[PDB]
Amino acid sequence: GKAGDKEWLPVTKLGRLVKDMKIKSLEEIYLFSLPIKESEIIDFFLGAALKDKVLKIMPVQKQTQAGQRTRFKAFVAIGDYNGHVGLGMKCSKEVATAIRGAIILAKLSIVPVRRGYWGNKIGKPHTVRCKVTGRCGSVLVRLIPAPRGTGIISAPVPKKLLLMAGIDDCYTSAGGCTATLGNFAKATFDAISKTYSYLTPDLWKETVFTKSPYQEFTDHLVKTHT
Amino acid sequence: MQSNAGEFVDLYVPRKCSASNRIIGAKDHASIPMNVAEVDKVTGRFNGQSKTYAICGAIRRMGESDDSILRLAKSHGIVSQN
Amino acid sequence: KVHGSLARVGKVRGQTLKVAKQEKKKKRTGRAKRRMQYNRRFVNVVPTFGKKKGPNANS
Amino acid sequence: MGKCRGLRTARKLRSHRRDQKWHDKQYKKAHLGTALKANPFGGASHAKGIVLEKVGVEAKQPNSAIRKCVRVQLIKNGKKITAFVPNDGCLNFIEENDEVLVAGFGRKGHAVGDIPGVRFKVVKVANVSLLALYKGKKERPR
Amino acid sequence: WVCRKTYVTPRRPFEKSRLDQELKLIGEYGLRNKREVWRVKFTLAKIRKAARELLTLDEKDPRRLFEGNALLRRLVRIGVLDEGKMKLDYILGLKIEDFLERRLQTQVFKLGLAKSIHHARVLIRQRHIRVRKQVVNIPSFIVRLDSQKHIDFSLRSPYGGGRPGRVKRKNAKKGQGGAGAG
RNA sequence: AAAAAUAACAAUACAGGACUCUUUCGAGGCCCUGUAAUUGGAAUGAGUCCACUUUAAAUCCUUUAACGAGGAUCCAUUGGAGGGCAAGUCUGGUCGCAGCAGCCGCGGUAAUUCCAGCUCCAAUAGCGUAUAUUAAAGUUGCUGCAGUUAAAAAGCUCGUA
RNA sequence: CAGACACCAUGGUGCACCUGACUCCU
Repeated sequence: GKAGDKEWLPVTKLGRLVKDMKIKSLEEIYLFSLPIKESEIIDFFLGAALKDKVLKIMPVQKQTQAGQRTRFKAFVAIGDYNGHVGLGMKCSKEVATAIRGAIILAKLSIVPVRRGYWGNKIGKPHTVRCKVTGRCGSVLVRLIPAPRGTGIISAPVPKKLLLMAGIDDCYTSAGGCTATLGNFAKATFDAISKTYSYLTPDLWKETVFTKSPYQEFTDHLVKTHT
Repeated sequence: MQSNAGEFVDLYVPRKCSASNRIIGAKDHASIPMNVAEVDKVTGRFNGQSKTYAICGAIRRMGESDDSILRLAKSHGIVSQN
Repeated sequence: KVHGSLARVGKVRGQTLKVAKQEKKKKRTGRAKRRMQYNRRFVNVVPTFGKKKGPNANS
Repeated sequence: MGKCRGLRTARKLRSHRRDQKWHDKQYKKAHLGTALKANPFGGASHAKGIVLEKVGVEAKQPNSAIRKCVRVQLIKNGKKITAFVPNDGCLNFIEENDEVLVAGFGRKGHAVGDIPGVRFKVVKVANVSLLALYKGKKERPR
Repeated sequence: WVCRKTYVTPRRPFEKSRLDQELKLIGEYGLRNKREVWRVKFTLAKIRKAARELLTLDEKDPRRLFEGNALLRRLVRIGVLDEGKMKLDYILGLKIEDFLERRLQTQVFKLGLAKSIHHARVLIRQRHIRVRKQVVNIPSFIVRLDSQKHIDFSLRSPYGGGRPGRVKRKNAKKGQGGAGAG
C-alpha cells in the first residue's frame, strides 16, 4: 500500500490563469506561442491518453581519472493520439531516474502537430497536408502523406511517432546513418513540428494578433504578484 | 487551416506577422504581440484599448522589429509628430 | 593454418542424452490448433490477472 | 553531385552512369565471371562432389574450438574445395571418397566465422542428407 | 495454364504485434491458419489501391466509371460494401473483417446450427448445410446478399432433414447397438 | 498454383470477468475455455464402396446405398528462443571442449548461444536450405549520391569534340 | 628582456550489458 499525490503551484502568470480556469487548454498557449515551465499545466488540461514511450535508455559514458563514469541516456516520449506529441531525454545514473525524469521532460515538451488530408477535403484529419522532413546528424527523415487505409509505412521508430500524432497514413524514405536510432527520432521530431510550419493557403487567412493574456488578466493575476 | 466549407481540421490557428508575412507558431520564443495604448486626441487621458502587433523571433533575431513596428505604429497611427 | 587432425566428434553428444514426452492430450493439428492458440491465451478466465511474463519465461 | 545537364545529355548519362557503375565491387566481379571462375558456385545452386579428405581444422583465434572441415573436389566443377562440416558428431558420417552435395555456406564468396578460407558446407554427406543424419532421420548406408 | 497465389507475404518476418494480431482474426472468425488471414490480406491491399487509382483518375472516365461502378456493384452484390456511401473515399476505409462476416462460416455462426466458430467451420466442412441447391464445402466462400437467405440443413445431413449417410445411423446404432446390446 | 482436413459441440467441474445478493468477504452468475472424468446425442470424408457417371476407352472428379472418431483419435510439420529476431534470466550435461554463430556472438564450470530434455514461439502441408536475382539501397543516387577534413576537383591554363 | 643546454632501447591479457506500476493494506 502506497499512493501518490499532486499539489498545484503557479510559478508564472500562466499557471495562475491555468489554476483559476482562465486558460483552459494548451491550444490557447499553442496559439499564444508562450513558454511553459510547469508540466502540470499540461496535466491540468489533458491528464489523459498521453502515452509515455520509453524509446532507448542507452548507456553512454565518459572516461575519468579513475576508470570511467557512465549514465543512462533515456528517451521518453509523450503523446496523445490527437495531434499532440512530446519527447524527453534524461541522462541519469539510474535507469528509472532517467526514465521518470524524461517522463516529465516529455510532459513539459509536448507540442502540437498539424494533421490534415492527403487528397481528401473532409474526414477529420488522417495524415499531413504536406510532405515534411527533418535531419539530425545527416539522417534525413522525410514524410509523405498517404490516403486512408494505407497505413504508416515506416521504420518502427517513426511508425510509433506518426501513430502518436494521429497521422495514420504516411510514406517514408530515409537516408543517412543506419544505426543511430536516437538521431532517427530526433530527426523525425523535426518533421512533425514542421506541419504547422508549412504555410497552407488555408493559413493565408491571417489572425487578429491576440493581446497577451498576461496583460488581459493582469488585475485578475493580482494574487501576490500581477 | 481549415477543411471543407465550415469544417475545421486544425487544432488551432497560429499567429502571424505583418513585417515578414510569416506565421507565429506553437511555442515560439521571443514571438510576442506588441500592445500599444490608444492615447487620445488632445483631450488626453489615454483611451483604453492597446494597438496590438504580433512580432516573431525571426524578425527579432534578424533585428528588424524596431523599424517593423515603426512600419506598424507610425504607418497605421496614432503617434505624435507623424 | 595448415592443421587437419580431428580430435573429438560428438564429445558433448555422448554425455548429453534425450527422452520423449507423450501426448496426454494430442498435438492438435492445423485448424483446431491455431484456433486453440487464440482462445487459450485470452478467454479461459478472461485475463484480469498478472504482468511481466512470456509464455515460457522463468523471467 | 556535380554533373552536366542539358537536352542532348541522354548520350552522356548513358555512358556516365554505367561507367561509374563499373566501379562497384558487386557489379564488377559478378560481371567478370570470376565468381563462376574462382568459385565453383555462382554457376550452381547445389553441386555434388567427391570428398578429397577430412580436415580437422583447429580454429584461428578467436572462438577457440576445432572446426573439423572436409575437402571436396566437385564433379560438375572439378574444383578442389574445402567445405565446413556442421552437425556435432557427424564428421563421423564422413569418409574420404565419400561423394557429397556441397553448397555455399552463408557468405557466397568469402570466409565465415572464426575460420578463414572456408566458405562452403555440405548439404548431403554421402549424398544421403547429413541433416537427416544429424536428426537421425537417415542412417549412412555406406 | 495460368495460376496465381491467393495469399500474400509481408516484408517483415517477425513483427510479433502483427503475429498475435493475426492470431486474433483466426480466433475471432474461425480460420485455418495465417494463410486465411493472408488470403484476405492478399485481396484487400489490391482493393484499396484500386479504390486509390480510380480516385486519382479524372472524373467521367468510363474506365473510372464503368469499371468502378462494376467495382461499386461487385462490392455491394456480395454485401461487403454498401452502396449508400458508394464512393472511392469510403472504399479506402474498408477492412478485412467486412469480408470475414460475409464468409459462409460466420453467417453459419450468426444464423443456424453453429454454437461456435469452431463449430461453424465444421458445419461447412462436414457438409451439413446447403446454401442453395448446393452442398457447399468451402468456408471461405464469401457470400452475397441472396446467399444468406437459403442456408439450410443439407439433404446429406440426416439430422435436420436429409438422406441418411452412415452417421445418424451410427447415432441410431448408439441406440440400436449402443443400446441394443449388439 | 487453387480450395483447406486430421474433429467439433455442449454437459460437468473448476478458474474467475461483469452481473445479483452481500459492508465486503463470500454466494448466486453466465461468456465460458483450458483442464477433468467423460461422454451425450451430433457429425464428417481422410477412407472403403455397390451404383450412376466419366471419356477414344477410360481415368480421376462429382453422385453415392452402405460402412469409417470420445480417444494418447482418423494422433502435422518445418524452423527459432543470446541479440538482431518472435519465443527458455528453463532442466540437465558439457566447460573456449564438443559444438554453436548469415552478422553481432556463446562454450575457458554455477552455459539464457553448445548438446540435448522440457517449455515456448513461428509459419504450416508445408517449412527450411543452397544458389540466383529484385527491392530494401538515395551503397550507382535519371528522379535523387558523395567529392575541405570519411572514398572522390586533374599541377595549372588555353582549348576542340 | 641582455652569460654557458650530451645520449637514454624494449615490453603484454576477460567481466561498462537493453523496460513501467505504489493492494507493507497502514
